[PDB]
Amino acid sequence: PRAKTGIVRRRRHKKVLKRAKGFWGSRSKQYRNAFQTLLNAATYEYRDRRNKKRDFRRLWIQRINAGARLHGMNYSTFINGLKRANIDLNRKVLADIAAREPEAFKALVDASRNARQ
Amino acid sequence: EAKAIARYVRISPRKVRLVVDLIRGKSLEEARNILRYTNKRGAYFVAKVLESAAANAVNNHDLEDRLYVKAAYVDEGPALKRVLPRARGRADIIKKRTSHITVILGEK
Amino acid sequence: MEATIYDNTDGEVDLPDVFETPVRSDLIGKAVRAAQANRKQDYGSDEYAGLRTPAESFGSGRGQAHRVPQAVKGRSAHPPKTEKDRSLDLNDKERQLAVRSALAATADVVVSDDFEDLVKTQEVVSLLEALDVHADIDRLFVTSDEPSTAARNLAGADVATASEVNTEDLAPGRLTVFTESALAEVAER
Amino acid sequence: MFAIIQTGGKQYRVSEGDVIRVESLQGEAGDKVELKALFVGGEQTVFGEDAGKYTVQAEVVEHGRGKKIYIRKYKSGVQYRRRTGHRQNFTAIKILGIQG
RNA sequence: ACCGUGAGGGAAAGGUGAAAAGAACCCCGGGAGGGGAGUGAAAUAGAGCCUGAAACCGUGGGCUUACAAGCAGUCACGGCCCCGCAAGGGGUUGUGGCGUGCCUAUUGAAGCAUGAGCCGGCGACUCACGGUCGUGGGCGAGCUUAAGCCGUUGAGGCGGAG
RNA sequence: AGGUGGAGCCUGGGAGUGAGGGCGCGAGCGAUAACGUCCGCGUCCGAGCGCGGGAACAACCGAGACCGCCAGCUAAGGCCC
RNA sequence: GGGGGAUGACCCCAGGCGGUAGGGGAGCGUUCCCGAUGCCGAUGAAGGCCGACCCGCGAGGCGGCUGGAGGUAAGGGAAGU
Repeated sequence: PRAKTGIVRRRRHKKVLKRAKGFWGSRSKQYRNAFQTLLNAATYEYRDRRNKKRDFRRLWIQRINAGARLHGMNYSTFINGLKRANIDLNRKVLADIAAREPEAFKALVDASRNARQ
Repeated sequence: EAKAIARYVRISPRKVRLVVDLIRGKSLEEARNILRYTNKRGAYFVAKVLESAAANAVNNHDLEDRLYVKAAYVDEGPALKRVLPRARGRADIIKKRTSHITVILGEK
Repeated sequence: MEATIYDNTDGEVDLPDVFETPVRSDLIGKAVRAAQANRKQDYGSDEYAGLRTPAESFGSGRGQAHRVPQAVKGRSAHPPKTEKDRSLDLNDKERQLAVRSALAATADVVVSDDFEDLVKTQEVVSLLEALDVHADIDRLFVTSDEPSTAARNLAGADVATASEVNTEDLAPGRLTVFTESALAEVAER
Repeated sequence: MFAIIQTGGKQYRVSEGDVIRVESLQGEAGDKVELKALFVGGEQTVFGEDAGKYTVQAEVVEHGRGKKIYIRKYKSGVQYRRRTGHRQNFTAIKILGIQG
């Protein structure tokens, strides 16, 4: 009934370590805060995990404005007019357009403005 | 190209370190006067580990002069765990940190 | 049923309701178990040492903290306590029971008394070539009262007796034979 | 060759470059299959029209493969004595943009 | 060995190889130690010389660094560098974007409350006899002490006070 | 009666804390003084009731965190930067 | 929980799922005893060193380099985990 756990623990650590890129001076191999720093980073990522998709909701937000206004108006106008829509409703891709295909964008831009006034 | 060395070398790894960090990657003969007429200890030593170096080559690793030190380094190891005044109660030992001494000697 | 008689070309004996029956794994092992059990050994770690020396666990209000365990080689913590009651007396009924149904498993092989006579471990190389295979692999000696002489020695020893030859016995996977007097243990059954 | 319809989720702006697509384990199985995908973003060869003008025709793409979670780890942790770990999910079966 | 006047305490420390065949000779050098040759399956197996990990000190290389804040960092986008799981990813980060470490005890904690300098190994709900419910199952009258006998393996089987 | 729907009751094994505060309200004390304490009615937090807001701020307004980075409507709260 | 499950699994919707003491269920490697008609390895036991297949996971497998000799159990048992 010997338990020389050995070889085992050591491993684990390696484990984490890996989890251990080459982050900040130390932890680097910090078989502790090593481990730690982790936990941290983690959860972080997480919250980041759901985060992003937001950072986007906005990103487009501007690149959007960049145009929405360009022509001559804001995203409480557009929007309103847009939803006046009926067989066509989208936002994301819209942007990355106005920039990709000017005409395209430019377009709706109209059909829009209108829908509105 | 060939190389010189020697462990169980009593001395300030560190100090040593400056040693080369000079004559470092440079013409043989050349630095061969750096350490000849530089200062701080090690030198002496340092010099030495350049002669059995220049030697070894030409002799068994072969084109003289055209040579130099593509690279040079030193490492510490074996200590000398040394005992001193018992905290006037508990022991306080230092360590004459042994000293390795490798160093390249390749031909131009 | 298919109570095959040895000597092969000779007769055939009946299957005794007993063996017949179904099966009872649970008990199965169990029988087992209550085997190794009453049959292992024991051990532990020093009583003297592991609580052997004096000890000056040190005052305190100094820079420390404190003849017991938790600083090296010494102590234990709850080790081999030889005083480790090892037995496990299954239970009569229990036991017997096992072997039974047990054997039952065996059935799934008839040793003519007449054999209780053959006199050389090369007469086994014989009554061998009689009926070999892999199950023989198993094998499993056993006469009926007083073992199958020489029959006892070879590269598969083991000579129970129409009395004394249980699961521990062959029960394991295994495959064997019993001299009538053997099925004299059945009576034991 | 560049259209932008929208599936059980926009996931759009394509034409031919098969676009890793959200699950759909009922029509999919259809290996290199064909199926309709309502439009609403008619952008082809510098000519556009309502995504409501569209909502009439559309396209279709061949049920290509079944991407297997493109790695992605989720260290679920906090100082608050709560840890745990689960790897990516979101796959998906791939399929080219059959345009028309 | 070692601290203790004493009674007493009371450690650490094993491993080359198949066997020495254990490194004649030549080299720089006062030497140790380093360069060749030779043993050799291998000596980065080489004399405290099997495996010989981490921490920690080096030598080169990629990337990166002087109007800049935080251990962290992680989400976005960009350039350099390599594509033995190539039209996808590696590594490093310039920016910006959201971010108060980690453990015990705490009404409540980033903590300026304590715990820890760093790494590796030891190190903490166990065993026995009772009793107690639950469950896996053998008979309903169910069940066995101690012992007697049998015992490569050593094979259990009889014992009926309770 | 019961629209509900999923709590309820008895028998039995295994537990933990046995000292909390914060807010609104109705009372006690208190200089109607205290992030004071003391009882009550609801909530609140519990080392994660983690996220939004109020700059920052357990905690008060809204919210119940199984998981899905380049979807969509709103809450409270906001939209000159 | 419920509608039929063939052993899987598949379909609906109800229905949540934040959680420390602490309660119930399920799994993982660790050194050993089986070898329940089990044995791999000098063209490497094992540990080591490094990785963009398998799993929610704790681990697996598998391929490249190292190193001198072991031990693995398809399944149940045990414990100085």
